[PDB]
Amino acid sequence: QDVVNQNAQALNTLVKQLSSNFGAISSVLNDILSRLDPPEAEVQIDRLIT
Amino acid sequence: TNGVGYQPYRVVVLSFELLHAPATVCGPKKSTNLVKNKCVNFNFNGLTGT
Repeated sequence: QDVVNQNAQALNTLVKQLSSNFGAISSVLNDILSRLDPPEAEVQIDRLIT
Repeated sequence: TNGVGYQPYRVVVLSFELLHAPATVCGPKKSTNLVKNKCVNFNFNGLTGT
């Protein structure tokens, strides 16, 4: 059971790591892609990607 | 007769709030009908996604 929950915690944290902005102005990719022009959106996209 | 630096500029600040709440002001889309049980790519009130 301990290894099962430890793996599950790893996976759950991996999923939950999406919500973080990492300094960007949003978290869901379609919205940052849906309210910014390419030359300005690319830097935010790059921060979130890294 | 005043110089450019002292002429009156009329200024308007359009402070939106882009947020969760039910949107009341936005653009003139056609707003077509939905399709259901077959996966589409929607611009479902600005929450664009598939």
